Amino acid sequence: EETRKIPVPANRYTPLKENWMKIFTPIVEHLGLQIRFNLKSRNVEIRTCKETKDVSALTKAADFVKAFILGFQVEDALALIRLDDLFLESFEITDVKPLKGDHLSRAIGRIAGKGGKTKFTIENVTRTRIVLADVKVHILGSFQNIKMARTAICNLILGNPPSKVYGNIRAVASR
RNA sequence: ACGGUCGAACUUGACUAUCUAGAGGAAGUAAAAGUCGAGGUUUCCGUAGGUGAACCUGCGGAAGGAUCAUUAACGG
Repeated sequence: EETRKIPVPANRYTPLKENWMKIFTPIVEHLGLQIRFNLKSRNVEIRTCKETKDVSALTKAADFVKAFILGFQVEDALALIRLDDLFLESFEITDVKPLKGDHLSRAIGRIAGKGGKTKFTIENVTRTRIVLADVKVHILGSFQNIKMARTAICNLILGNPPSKVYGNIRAVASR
């Protein structure tokens, strides 16, 4: 029997409560694993049973709930379940340029854009998903889509205006 | 006429300022269609370098630049 454990932070506990149903129903029904929430250590516990085939889904199942730990929505984690080549790439905003204080918050605002729209646009361009943590940035998609969204984000935090990045990312999407 | 006093004014030098005569020199403008062969587009500030400027680059600073989403406890 193979076992997976994934830690949950404190701020991810309440969303884990309100989205638990749509977390275990994709696992036990059409994927067939054993789920529980280890409440003492605050871990997510994955085990095999006698009803397991296609063992790789096991690993996929782990990444499933790991996406929900990182801040992603439930349906995007289902997209990790359904598809076979869908990856996570993560980097800090300061890992590409040293920004301190208000400049770092302004870089966050340039990634997000007013109303979120800029960030929103990049998903409709790149068929990825993006989580903006406190300093971290997480990208969910295929490898070329990850590369394209990562380049768009890095240019957004170089100092390039979000309008220019909007136009050029609409242009580069057509290849 | 000796002397004293007040003292214009004169001569010579310095320091000044003006008026005039000036060879010569360096600029601009008009006449010469004679001759030879850019680029930036986030914006800056203080420094130092890259050929003066321009722009680029190293360090430090600014916004006078477009914040979406989760987010007390519910283990000890």
